[PDB]
Amino acid sequence: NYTYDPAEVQYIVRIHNTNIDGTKRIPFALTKIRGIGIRIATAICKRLGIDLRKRAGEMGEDEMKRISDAILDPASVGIPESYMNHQRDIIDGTTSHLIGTRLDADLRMMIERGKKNKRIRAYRLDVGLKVRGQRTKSNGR
Amino acid sequence: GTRKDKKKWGDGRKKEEVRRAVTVSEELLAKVRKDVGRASVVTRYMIGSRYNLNLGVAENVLRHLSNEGVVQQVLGNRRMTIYAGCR
Amino acid sequence: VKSVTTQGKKKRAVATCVCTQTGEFSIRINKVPFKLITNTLMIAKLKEIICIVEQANIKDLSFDITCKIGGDVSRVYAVRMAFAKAILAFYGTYFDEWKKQEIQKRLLDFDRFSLVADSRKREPKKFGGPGARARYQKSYR
Amino acid sequence: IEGIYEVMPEKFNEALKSYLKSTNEVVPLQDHDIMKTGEGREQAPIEEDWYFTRMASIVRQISIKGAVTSEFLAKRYGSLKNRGCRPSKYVGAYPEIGESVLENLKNMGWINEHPKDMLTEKGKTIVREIIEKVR
Amino acid sequence: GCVRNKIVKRAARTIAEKYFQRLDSTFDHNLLVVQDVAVVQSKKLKNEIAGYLTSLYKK
Amino acid sequence: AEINLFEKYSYEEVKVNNVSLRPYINLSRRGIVPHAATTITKGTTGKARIPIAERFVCSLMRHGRNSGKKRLAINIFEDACFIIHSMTKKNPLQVLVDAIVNSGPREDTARIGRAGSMRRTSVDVSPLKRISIAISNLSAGIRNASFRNRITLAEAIANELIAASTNSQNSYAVNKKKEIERIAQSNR
Amino acid sequence: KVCIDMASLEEKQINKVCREFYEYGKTFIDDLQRETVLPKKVESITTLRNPSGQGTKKWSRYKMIVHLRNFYLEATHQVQFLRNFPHVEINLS
Amino acid sequence: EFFGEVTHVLGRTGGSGLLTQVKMELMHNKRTIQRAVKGPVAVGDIIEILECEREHR
RNA sequence: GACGGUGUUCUACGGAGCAAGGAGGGGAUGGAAGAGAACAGGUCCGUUAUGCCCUGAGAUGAGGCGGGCUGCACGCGCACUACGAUAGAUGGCGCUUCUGCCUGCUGUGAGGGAUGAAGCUGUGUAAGGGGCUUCUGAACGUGGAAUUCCUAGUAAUAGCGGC
Repeated sequence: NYTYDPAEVQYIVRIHNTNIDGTKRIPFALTKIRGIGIRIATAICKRLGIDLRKRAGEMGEDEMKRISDAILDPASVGIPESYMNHQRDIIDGTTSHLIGTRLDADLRMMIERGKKNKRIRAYRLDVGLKVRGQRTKSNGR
Repeated sequence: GTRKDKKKWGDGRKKEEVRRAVTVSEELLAKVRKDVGRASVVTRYMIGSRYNLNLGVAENVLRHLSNEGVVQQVLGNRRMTIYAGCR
Repeated sequence: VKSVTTQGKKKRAVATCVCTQTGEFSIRINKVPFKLITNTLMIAKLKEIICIVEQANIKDLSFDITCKIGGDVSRVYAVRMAFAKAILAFYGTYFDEWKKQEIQKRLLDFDRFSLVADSRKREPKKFGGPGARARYQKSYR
Repeated sequence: IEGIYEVMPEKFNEALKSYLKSTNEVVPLQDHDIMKTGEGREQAPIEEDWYFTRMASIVRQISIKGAVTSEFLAKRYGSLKNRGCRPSKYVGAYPEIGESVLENLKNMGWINEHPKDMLTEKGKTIVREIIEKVR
Repeated sequence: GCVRNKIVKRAARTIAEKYFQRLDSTFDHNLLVVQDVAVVQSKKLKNEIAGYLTSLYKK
Repeated sequence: AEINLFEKYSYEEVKVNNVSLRPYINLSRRGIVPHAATTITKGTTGKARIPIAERFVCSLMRHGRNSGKKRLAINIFEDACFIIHSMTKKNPLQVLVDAIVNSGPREDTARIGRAGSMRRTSVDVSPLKRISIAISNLSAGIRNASFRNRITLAEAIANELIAASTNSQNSYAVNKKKEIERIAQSNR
Repeated sequence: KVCIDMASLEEKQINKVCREFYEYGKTFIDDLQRETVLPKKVESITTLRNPSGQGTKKWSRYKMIVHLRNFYLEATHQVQFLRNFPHVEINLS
Repeated sequence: EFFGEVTHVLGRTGGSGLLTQVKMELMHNKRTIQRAVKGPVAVGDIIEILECEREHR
């Protein structure tokens, strides 16, 4: 193996406060973050220009500095608007892609804002009952 | 009137192995080349166990030292490939 | 022009073989020559008939076979029969017919159903169960 | 045409795939590096230049049948959809991929209009050059 | 389950007693006779009256 | 124009050394692939008209996620017979008949009495039963060795035949026969 | 160009009308005493036998089979003894 | 080991019709002998043995 | 016009096994059918079928509008999808055919796909019920005593029609 595969790799990588595994390929390794699947992680690693066939452990600070910024806003690298998990917000009106620690804070505010107005879907979703049309008499115990 | 024997008395995922190597250093690549040339049948599974490396990497080692080395492919499917050494 | 035609059927597949006489051997299943065929069952079932009736008895024939309906394994057993019962219908009219009577004996010791048709038929379904024999699960309490 | 059944269909696709890239006249979709090619899929095509191997797939069989519509193309490039706790079903490709290849060929002046024969002499003469090269 | 009922046995004894010297020991001959003598409709019934007769004859 | 079962292996010089199993192992119906739809194999005496290489292939399409995959079992047999040939240098069709012989028992144990006279007797086994038990132990050691391991099914077939045709103590088929025979002579 | 068409539900009384018209048209302007016999048509329905929800559940399928023959004999003003049959559904175009 | 060819099928007497009594005929030195087998045996068959000293009846 | 008819091995002359020849072989296959009795079996919610009782204008009759039959600590019966390399992903070949075949990636929780979020849409008087796109990603490591269906083009696998 002259040049097919590397000679030494880093076993740990730190992006966005999560320890990526450094022995996997690039598009798969980014899926440890919360907000990145395999269908948007492989789009970012294609507009940037990263080689799809390269372990994440073998990367300089130049690449990990670029794609760690592309993940903040993917609309600047050039992905369409219909790919982000939070479009057209109900409080200001701007599209975005919440990621990591800003996911669980977003729905937790929904449940609280909906109890002041005494909604019904925000009382069932708070004590863990099924909110879409399912029938709760034999399943879900 | 009570689920008392439908509960499963089992265990905790009987112990696992260590992760396999994904890097190939030169001195061991020259050890694979030591005795892989006087063999009748060499597969990517026989290699990835003696040296404990990921079976996707174990074949690139064979593809590489098949170009100039002693091995040579004698048949290949999508689910197997065999390399017969040229003694 | 010297020509014949035959028919083969296996389950609900049907094939036809037009056998002319040019001076070279050849096969063409569905307009594809007998070198680019990818069905490895179509090549192993159709070249053990060319070994049970020797090659020399057919040096200057060119068969054209067709098969447009049915499963996959069934389709082979229909091409395989229109091709075998055309080496005989040719030796009946334009060749030594005592040479048609012995290779017809050599094909029948190999298998009776490379000249005749399998009569096994699919069974209907009865209510109270998902097939012909099986029934739905009973419950005792 | 005739003689298109004599050549191995996997070498014909590679023989005018590399030929198409060397003309610089084809323009791919609005974006083809980001999309998956149908509704019953999960991930994007592993290759990088599927759009040229996919166009020469349509040009082989525009010359077998002689006329292709934008509903037979969707119906021919489908997949099996994984529906969860149900059994799976068959769905076709996106209707948008099939028509964008029927206009790249038109602007390059290959397919004329005809519902019973879609190829011009400049198309029949070009296809006949790839048959005789990969015997 | 190859037993012959009474209407098909009881008939073959009436035939073997009246037209007896018209019958010999092959199936294709005795079937030609029961088409001449008897008047039934089902082609399965003559086939069994004729097949029971050829066993009676060589007995 | 002779027929070799994959265009490489001949059916003569495949002599079955035994004398009681000889009229029951069918090396007579040749073919260049173990696939033959027929009707002459139905019946109380049609169990001896199945080719021997077809009895062993149809043992592998089991556990109904694999029901009716016979072409995929035929593909996996082309490759196992390549490893058996280039590794041991002998006929791969003749080392499968030596495994069936060295893996079928010759005596078992039955019950007679009723709950106070339950008595482990000893019986012998006719030939046709001695082959249904050999084929079923060879294939059940091949299915275990491949379930959750990284080994391929065609290499799990090769190791199991080159070890049963020599009585090597590494075979699941032969160790499982020697308990049957040892036990079946202690109840006597 | 005469064209007689037949159709009915029972067949033991459609063969009579296609044989009684065999001889009363033999010695006339037309000839070729024959009648084509098309393949029949079928309509099926499947239902439950039980008039409530008790017992074993048992099904039964009904059929409406329809035979039909054809006639083609060009003549000129040669009938009303065809309209005197109880079940066959005569048609004369 | 020894051998023998079945020449008479006495009957099927097992717990649930499993075994089948039979009358073998050893071949290295001719001797009729009774014996119980387990598989689907016919007449003319030749079975093996590994000791010929029991008759079972 | 296929009859255990012909040969063969046993028979109580009732018949049974195994062979050949044959498009078809042992009730030719699968269904449909099915005397006379019984049960206090089910149905008055199927019927302008029906005895008796009950109800009668703020009607136990006829319409119109909203709600419910879909509520959820828990016990049970039939099913669908899984626990992976005999595999998953992506492409090619077959077309008015098919539920298959070949295949660069994955060497193991890239197996599994419940639950919930944001945005787009169809039917209809009325829908967070029905579809689609990005994200979230459970339990599950082949299952205790018991127990169901099955003898050949069948069991089991993968599907398409109709009601």
